[PDB]
Amino acid sequence: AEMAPYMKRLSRGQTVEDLLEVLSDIDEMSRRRPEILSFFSTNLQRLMSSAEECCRNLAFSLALRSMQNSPSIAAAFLPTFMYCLGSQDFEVVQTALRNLPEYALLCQEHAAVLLHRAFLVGMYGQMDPSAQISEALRILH
Amino acid sequence: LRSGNYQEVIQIFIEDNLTLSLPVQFRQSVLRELFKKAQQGNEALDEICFKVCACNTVRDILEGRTISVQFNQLFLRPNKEKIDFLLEVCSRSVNLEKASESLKGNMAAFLKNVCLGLEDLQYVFMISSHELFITLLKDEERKLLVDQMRKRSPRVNLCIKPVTSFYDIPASASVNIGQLEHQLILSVDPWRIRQILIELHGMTSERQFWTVSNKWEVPSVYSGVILGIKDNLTRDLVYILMAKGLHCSTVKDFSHAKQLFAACLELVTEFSPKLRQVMLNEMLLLDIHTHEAGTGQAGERPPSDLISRVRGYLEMRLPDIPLRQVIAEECVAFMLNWRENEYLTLQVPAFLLQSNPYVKLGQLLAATCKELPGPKESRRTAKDLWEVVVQICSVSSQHKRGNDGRVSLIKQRESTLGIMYRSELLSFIKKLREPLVLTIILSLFVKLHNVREDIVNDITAEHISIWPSSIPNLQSVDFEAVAITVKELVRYTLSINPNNHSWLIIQADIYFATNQYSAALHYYLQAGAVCSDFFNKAVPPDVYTDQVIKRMIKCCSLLNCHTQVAILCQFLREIDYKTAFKSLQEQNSHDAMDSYYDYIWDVTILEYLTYLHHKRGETDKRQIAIKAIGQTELNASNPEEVLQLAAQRRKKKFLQAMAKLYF
Amino acid sequence: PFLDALKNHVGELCGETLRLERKRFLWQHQLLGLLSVYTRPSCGPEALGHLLSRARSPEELSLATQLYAGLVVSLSGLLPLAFRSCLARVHAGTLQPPFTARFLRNLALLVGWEQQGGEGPAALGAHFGESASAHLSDLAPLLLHPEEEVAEAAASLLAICPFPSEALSPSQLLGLVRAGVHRFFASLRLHGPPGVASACQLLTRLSQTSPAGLKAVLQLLVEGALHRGNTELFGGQTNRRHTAAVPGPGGIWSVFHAGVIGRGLKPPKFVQSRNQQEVIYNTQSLLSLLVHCCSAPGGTECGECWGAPILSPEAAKAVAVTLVESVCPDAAGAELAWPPEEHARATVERDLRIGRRFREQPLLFELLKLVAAAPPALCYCSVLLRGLLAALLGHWEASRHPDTTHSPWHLEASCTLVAVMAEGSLLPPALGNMHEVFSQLAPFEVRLLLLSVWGFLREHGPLPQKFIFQSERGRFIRDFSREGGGEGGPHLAVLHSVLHRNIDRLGLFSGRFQAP
Amino acid sequence: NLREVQCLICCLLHQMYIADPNIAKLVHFQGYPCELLPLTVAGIPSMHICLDFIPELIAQPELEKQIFAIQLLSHLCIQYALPKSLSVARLAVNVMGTLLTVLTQAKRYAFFMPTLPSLVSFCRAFPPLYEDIMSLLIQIGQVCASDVATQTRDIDPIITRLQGSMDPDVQLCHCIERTVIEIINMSVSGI
Repeated sequence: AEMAPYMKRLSRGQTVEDLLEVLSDIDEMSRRRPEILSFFSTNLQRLMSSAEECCRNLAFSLALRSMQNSPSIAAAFLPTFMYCLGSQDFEVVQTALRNLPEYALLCQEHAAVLLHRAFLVGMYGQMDPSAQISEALRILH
Repeated sequence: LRSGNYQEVIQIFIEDNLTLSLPVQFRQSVLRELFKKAQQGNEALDEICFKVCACNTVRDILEGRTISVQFNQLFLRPNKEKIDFLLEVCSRSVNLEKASESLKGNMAAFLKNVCLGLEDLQYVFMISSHELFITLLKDEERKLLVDQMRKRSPRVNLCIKPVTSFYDIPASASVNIGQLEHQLILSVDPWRIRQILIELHGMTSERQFWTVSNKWEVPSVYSGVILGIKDNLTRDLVYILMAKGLHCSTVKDFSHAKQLFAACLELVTEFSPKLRQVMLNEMLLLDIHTHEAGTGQAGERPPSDLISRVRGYLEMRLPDIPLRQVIAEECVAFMLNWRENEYLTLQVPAFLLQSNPYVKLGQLLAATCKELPGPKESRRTAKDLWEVVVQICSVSSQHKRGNDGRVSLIKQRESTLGIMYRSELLSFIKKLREPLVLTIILSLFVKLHNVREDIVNDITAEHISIWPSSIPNLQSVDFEAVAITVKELVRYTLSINPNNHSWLIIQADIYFATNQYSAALHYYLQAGAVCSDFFNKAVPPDVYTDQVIKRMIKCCSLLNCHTQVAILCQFLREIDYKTAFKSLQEQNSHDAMDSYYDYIWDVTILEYLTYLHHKRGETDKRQIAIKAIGQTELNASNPEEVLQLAAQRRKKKFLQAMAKLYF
Repeated sequence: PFLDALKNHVGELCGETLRLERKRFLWQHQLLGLLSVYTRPSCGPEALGHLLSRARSPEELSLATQLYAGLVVSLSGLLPLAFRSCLARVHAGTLQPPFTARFLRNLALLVGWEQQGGEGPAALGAHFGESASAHLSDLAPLLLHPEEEVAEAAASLLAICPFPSEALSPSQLLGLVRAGVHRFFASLRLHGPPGVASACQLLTRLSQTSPAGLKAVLQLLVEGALHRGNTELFGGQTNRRHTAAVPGPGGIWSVFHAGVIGRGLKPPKFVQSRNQQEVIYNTQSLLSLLVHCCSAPGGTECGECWGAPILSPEAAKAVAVTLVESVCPDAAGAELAWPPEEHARATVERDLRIGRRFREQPLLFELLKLVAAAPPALCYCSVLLRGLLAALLGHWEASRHPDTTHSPWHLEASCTLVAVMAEGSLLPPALGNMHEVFSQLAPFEVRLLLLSVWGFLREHGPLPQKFIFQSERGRFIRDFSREGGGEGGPHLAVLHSVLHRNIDRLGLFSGRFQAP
Repeated sequence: NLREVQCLICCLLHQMYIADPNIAKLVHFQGYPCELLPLTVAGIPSMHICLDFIPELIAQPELEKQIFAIQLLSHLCIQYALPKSLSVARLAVNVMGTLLTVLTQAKRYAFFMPTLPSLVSFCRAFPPLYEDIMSLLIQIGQVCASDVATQTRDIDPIITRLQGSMDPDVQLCHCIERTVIEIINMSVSGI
């Protein structure tokens, strides 16, 4: 009941103003009592592929913190992370590689396909992801 | 052929099919003369032309040579007589009692691929009912062919009516309540809904049946006025029908929403005229959205009576009705969308023009729209549009009494010295579809992004630059807000016409300014592929300007692709040899070296390549450069036409290769 | 509690929904409906996706449609989110390939069911076409899938899926062109002429887009056909054993040899083997696809039929340009006006290269006939015709045989070449009917005839102009009355001297060369 | 029975190599088929002194000698993990990068096709080379990708970002992606 109006705002959101303001509110009230992010999974999936850079960064950070609370849900955000890694917006892929090693540790069962797609996106598409994937490799052992 | 008895020629060709007597090249020559003298003026020859073409192709398929392109041309539009004559000729052509097995195999394969060539099913039917087709193929392959032909467009049957797990004669009050509720939720037909409501109020005593589906939503002012009817049946009926109509308009079911709002119209007539005017505003919403969605961009015009009723709605002015602003949104959007440049200054009086900021912004935008076809300045309209848009992007408090950051324009969403908030500005420009006003707003926001936000050197491209240069109170406008709104406006304007080269150039420049070189190169290549037909013709110099090509060179250089830099800097009006030599001197290229040496046509750059490969130890790339120089196509002293045509061939192939890699 | 326990049990709930029991399926269907109405995110796109990823029969598609119809009265934006979830599951490591092949098949059946009828599809405001067209860039790479069933389902879907009314972005337009040509060639290799209907439909559907798409389709289609990996369809192209066998000639005496010239024997040489039925019918399939692509819009259904639809003179120009690009990329003789005869002795390397290209791949000749039936087009192939003619001139200069049937291919190439240039309204009908004597002449005699052809093209060039666009039945026509030469005076004189020499054998065919 | 002959021959070769290292240097300059490279390295201890001339063998103008040196060094680094082996491995990575700068396309295929499993061996032997190895891969990947865009292809691998006798370039791209797969699955299961 305490989370219904915020998520009603998140679901019925059109402008960048409303989404950014609700994301700021939920980040502020998720700094303490961080177990409330389990309800914000599907909407965080949908907003993680949004084109605006600030709201996308907030959604990515919230998703990583939601992994940090309970890593058993990392198998559920995999299709969205794979879509962000292989989309045609050229900013979702860079924000995906910026958050690539943390999610690579936090998944640990499907890291092979993730890093495989990272190599093909950075290989066929002209960009350099080598540092991030190699750092994920060194801290993955 | 000398006389004109062409049918006699047709039976000669059938006899030649039976006997294989006449030379094949003679038959092709006769086909040539028949086609040509059909093109000389007689329209009665096309029948004979098809007949002789069928005879020639059946001769070719008996003797196992190719199928002519004329035969494929005459079955672009098949017909009953054509396939009937083809089957008749194929039946007369082969004598089954004395034919070799190769001949039967050839005829069966020809019939099979003619069946595959057909698209409409009854032609496949009567070509599969001929005795020749049944005799020449054993039945399993015939059934296989028929099966794969009916698989193309299956007559699938799907049921649309929803699940009703209902048992007859419930004999219970609460169960029957549930049945009529589930039927009420599912029903879309308003007369059926009326039946459910009257029976439901008849059997129950004093239960209000609007709080029975929480997904139904009514606007706040309309919910305030709609709960004022005294009778319970009318409250429940008008509430749930108008909620269902609004939801059907939301989910793009326009005809059902039209019927629902029509039932609402015929029943609200008794109670009040205020609710009547409200729901005629709803009718205007439905008609505007139906015209803008059904006809779309392919619609011819508005039907000129909807124009009258929106024209009226902008001048109703009855102060006792609730008015949602989205009606005026669609009114101004429709008024600007279909290019009516007459409701700007002669009509639409100031007598509450300034109350609705939407009307004022649309008026100012249409005022700037009419200015452009004047080779003349008259730029009061562009001036005030510039002022209202720099004021909408301005923060109110100078030293930020509330919170010290200016970035709060995207956070606080208050404190704007404008007639409207920026989010409603994006909502307004996202409802415009006309290209001229959209590119006006795009040039405006490009110019507002190009005012040296702190320091910026790379100016984004702009199709027209007529706006005032000096900005008063530059500290007022929040510039990260300008970047956010120009990214919104560009990515939206790509969703109005993706094949517009100027918008693609603008997107590429914005990606280049934000140090996204790969995306900038992608959109530059994309603009080149829009303006020239995937580089089949030369790209005009008004798209790939020297600035554009220089930006592409910079993008290739910062991605460590240096042979591409050399090739791409051959493109300029004056060849930039300095950046070519500096790029080719480096040793960390992430693009190919030798296989890009085919797209070079300047002897000077190949000279430098040979010198670099001789100094640095490349004994094999040097030979590639020598082979490139030694071509008799890239000599310096050729005629100018040969050199420029080789240059444009290499330009086409290189730009296609870049469109192969990116894009 | 019941609703949010089924929130995470919806997978098994829908999995046992598809069984179609006696009365259980209605109960679990309403259970799914109330679930997806209740739950705050939605849980309707996932239910629709699961009903679409596992439907293998028409009635369970029907249950999917009842689910969407029961859900559309309350929720909104269901099908786009469902397709996002499905395609994201496809492109990730999950949704194992039978499931995605089945899902693409069900989507193809649904979007085909929309574009029919009107009693049923118009009742449910589903808009499968627009939702499927929104994800077209996400859907094109599935034509490149390693599993054949996934690629076939994607081909059927892209063949039936409508394009956006927004038109199509050039990047995803080009990507669709690549997917279409590769799927056409791969399905041509694997299945054959039965099984390319989806790829041909997709290519001919996005060929009728903006003309840049048409040039892209034609170019990639007929340069992929001449690639090494696809030209086979259309015509074609130690020490221990050393020391075990070194007895006798060695010993305390030197070995017999002095070395090895290269690496030894040059292989055992490969013998190519084909069957002509597959060759001719893959050629038939490709030329059918091209003649669909190069045709005009049409769609009038006027008259009593029996007629020839026009082939566009612009599409055939694109085919001609990319054919010239594929065969000879050089630009030495790129002018469309023929040079003098002695100039043929200069660029003999290029002439031999075009001769080799026409000899290796027969499809080139076939493509010329495609260029033939659009009379402004073969004028752009003047370089190709000139080079092949010069190669034939060289062969008939070097020929010493008494009769021309001793060299089959060169005789066939000469007769086919002059027949194609007679198709393209380059030569007069009087002079273009000479090839039927080529089978029974001497090599110098056919050489003199081809020099007469070369001289006529000197005097009356193969320019893109000098065709009049006659508009009542709009086509380009070259009428050989008004150039001032008409039938070539000296040329027909030389040809008639050729007939007048071999009266002994060219008796019956003398009636073809009579004056008009 | 094959293994008995193999180990007896390994014993004789170890005796002959410790008799005089010049024969070992001459033989490794001459070369033998790569399928013997495990057996010769695992079974002959004396191949440790083979790490003395890998800088000299990799500096020869002949190219197939450089592939043999790279492969032999990789198997040695699998066997003997020493600072000397890591230093010569870094030298090998630098040599491969330099030859990536200087190679014609056909010679680039002929050089980089048989090497790339050696990069898996190098990455398996030594963690501190990972990113360096990774850098080389991404570079070779995109340069091969650029070559794919140079001419038309029968498979079009650029749009295949989802998963016989072919074009050499698409074979090289496939080899690059498979050696990346092998590196990643080595890293995942490498504890």
